[PDB]
Amino acid sequence: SLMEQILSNDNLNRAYLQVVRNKGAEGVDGMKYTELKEYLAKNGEIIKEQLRIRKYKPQPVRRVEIPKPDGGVRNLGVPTVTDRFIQQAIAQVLTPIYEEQFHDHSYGFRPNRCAQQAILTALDMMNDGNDWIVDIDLEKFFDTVNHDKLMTIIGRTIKDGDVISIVRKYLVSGIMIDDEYEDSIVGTPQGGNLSPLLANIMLNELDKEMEKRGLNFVRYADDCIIMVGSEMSANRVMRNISRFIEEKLGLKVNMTKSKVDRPRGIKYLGFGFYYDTSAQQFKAKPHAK
Amino acid sequence: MDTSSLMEQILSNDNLNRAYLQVVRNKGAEGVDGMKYTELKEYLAKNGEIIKEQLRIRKYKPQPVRRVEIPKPDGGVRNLGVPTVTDRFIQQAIAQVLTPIYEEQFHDHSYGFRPNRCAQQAILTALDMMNDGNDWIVDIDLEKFFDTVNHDKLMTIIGRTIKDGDVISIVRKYLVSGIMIDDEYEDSIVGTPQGGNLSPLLANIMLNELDKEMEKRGLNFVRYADDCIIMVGSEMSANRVMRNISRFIEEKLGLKVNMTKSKVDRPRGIKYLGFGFYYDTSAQQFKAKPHAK
Ligand SMILES: [K+]
Ligand SMILES: [K+]
Repeated sequence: SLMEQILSNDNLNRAYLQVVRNKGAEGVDGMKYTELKEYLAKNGEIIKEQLRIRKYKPQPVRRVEIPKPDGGVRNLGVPTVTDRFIQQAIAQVLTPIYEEQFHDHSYGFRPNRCAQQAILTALDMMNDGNDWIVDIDLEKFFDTVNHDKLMTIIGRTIKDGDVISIVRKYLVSGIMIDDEYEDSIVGTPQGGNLSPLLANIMLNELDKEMEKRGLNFVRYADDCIIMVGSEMSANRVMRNISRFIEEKLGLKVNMTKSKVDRPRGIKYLGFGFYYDTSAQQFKAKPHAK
Repeated sequence: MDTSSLMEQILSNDNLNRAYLQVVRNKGAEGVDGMKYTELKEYLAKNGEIIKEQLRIRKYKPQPVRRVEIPKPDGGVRNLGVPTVTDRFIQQAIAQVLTPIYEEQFHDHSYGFRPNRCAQQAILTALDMMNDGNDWIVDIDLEKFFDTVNHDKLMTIIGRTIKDGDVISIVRKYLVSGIMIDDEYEDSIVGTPQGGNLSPLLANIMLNELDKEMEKRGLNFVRYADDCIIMVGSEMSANRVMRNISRFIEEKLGLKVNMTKSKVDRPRGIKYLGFGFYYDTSAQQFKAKPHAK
């Protein structure tokens, strides 16, 4: 089934070209993206054999700390360029499968989708009267997700045990989500060939629960806002959805950072919101950083 | 639909109800007649059939747009041309029929004022081009489209597809009325533009001629309304593209290049759709983020 699709010459050549295009910092092995071509010419068949027999061992991600202007630090986990290549090859096959399942109001790390589309959808909801915002803050997905629960969800769709095996090994390696979009940055995420898709597979369960409740929401990776018509309803939604996230998905809601507010109080994907009194419409613009 | 008999599609109950709903959803400031968007429904109950019949015989008279000055969030003033709500309604009714026709003609690297497209998509496509080595940027600055477009040239282009003379007639009257493009995207703003039910589509119909020419020449570009950047691999090639494409825009489309603001530059010198570009030292890549305003 899927492993041979992932390892096909066609898919691997596409993954190689993408990873070279994406460049990026070296992982723990010190290998630069400019060395991948020659490395694969020598070792590509060995690597394919190891993957086929479940003996390929991903390298741990390299932890990189980047200063944020507000005095915080952004954490990045950089896979080796070989692992970015394999992750890309996996994602190229898994992405079309899951695109058929995903909700139209999920916008993070998906083909032809971006943060601005989430903003515009949320604005339309706000301007329809749903201007009480439920802003649920989750602890970092890959710091808190239970690997068994995630792999079980993935297993509902993906029956190839060889693919299951290697995806689990990448979770263990420390793959994570580059959150630079929170600073309004646009561009290729570092270390994100596969981890954002895996987060979306899990969080698609939240999308389905919110759709079952008839809620108006947008989501970008693990950052969701829900648009509601009244404070009382927003408080109920906050309580019910936070309970679902913790009990069903096994994720962790930071209740202190989560809040109900009006749009002026919301910071989302680098944007803030304001009421344009000429247009008589909420609009959005980059918030101060 | 039949492109020779579109006026009755524009005036159909279904199309007009949709246009009414969208104009009310867009809200907006009043035009020169002082009519609020909440007053449109009662006005159309009395005058809707009158307006339809006037349009059928080319006797409907658009009102001039209202010049409205509003603050920009970060300082300074934005000038808008606000049609009356009746004219926003008719403009929307026309655009609802013309948009699906032209969406099938448009280039995938045109992103301004189109359904499900946005500025960030143009930025992402441009970054991919820059990171593939095309980091000499041709930045042609055009004077405001509706201040400079030749009405006959624009109607000629539209008439290649739209054969309904009654639709041609009303679109031309809307040009004279002063419809324009809300430029708040230049300030990184996301939201409903004012006065833009029809004007941005008309600009895209014209500028689609430029897109086809650039594609014929194999150029890497993105465009958002009348703001286009072209990604080239060398300074020499950029200067050549600048010369050739500026000539095409002025000679074939009749638009106006601003000499002093057009330039060839590297990504760090480009301001586009509210974004600047920078070289991320860790990623060894160009990325974008909002520029200082
Ligand atoms: K949130
Ligand atoms: K330009």
